[PDB]
Amino acid sequence: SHMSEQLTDQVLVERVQKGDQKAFNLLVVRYQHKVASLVSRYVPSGDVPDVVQEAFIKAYRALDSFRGDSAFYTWLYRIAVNTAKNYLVAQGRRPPSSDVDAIEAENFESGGANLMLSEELRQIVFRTIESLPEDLRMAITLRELDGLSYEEIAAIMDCPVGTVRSRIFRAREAIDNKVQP
Amino acid sequence: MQKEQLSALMDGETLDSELLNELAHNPEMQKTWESYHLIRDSMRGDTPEVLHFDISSRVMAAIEEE
Repeated sequence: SHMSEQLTDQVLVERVQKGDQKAFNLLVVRYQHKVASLVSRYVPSGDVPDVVQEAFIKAYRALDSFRGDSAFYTWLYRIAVNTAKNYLVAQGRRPPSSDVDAIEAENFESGGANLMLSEELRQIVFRTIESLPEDLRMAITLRELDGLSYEEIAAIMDCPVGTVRSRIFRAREAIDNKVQP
Repeated sequence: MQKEQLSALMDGETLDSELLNELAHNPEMQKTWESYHLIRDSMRGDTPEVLHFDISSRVMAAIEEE
């Protein structure tokens, strides 16, 4: 849903390449759920955090080599996919007795043998969006779902770019109030 | 820095280095960056089935040691 967003990534990536770890943190926060979503298509849920972690570390280490030949997100996703797939290969080379163990370790033995559902969050977000005034709904919709820049949104809603900026902000603030608890 | 400026920054609509700096050094702005990106991911359907909220902290802790 963007390209101008790529602009921010490039600026952040340039700083990380110079040694700025704070800038990397911003990128990780930006890409953490997207990367998890991608990784979760390939590995078992129990392994998703470890694979996501390894993907980000691999990306950080290889960042000297990102020349901006392609968009940073694409470069990062390829790394995450490869990281995930390698995990699947390792798992698919399990011995005979690894499945037998899983089977015998599965059932609880007498005696003794951070999380949220994304659909839950999505319901909250969309319910809030549906309750916003038309002006805010359209603004954040055009920006986040269609990927349109403020200039494009301005022409579409026939309003100043300053007004687009403010409308998107207020939509976000409204949603955050119901989400960020 | 105002949150409205943070909102513009995450949209690529300003690339001001002073703002990027303030963001990197302001805990409250960091929370907003995180929250607004969660909202974006939710809206775009860019989430796994189960969200984990400790990813970035785990990553950075691993970066600090290398």
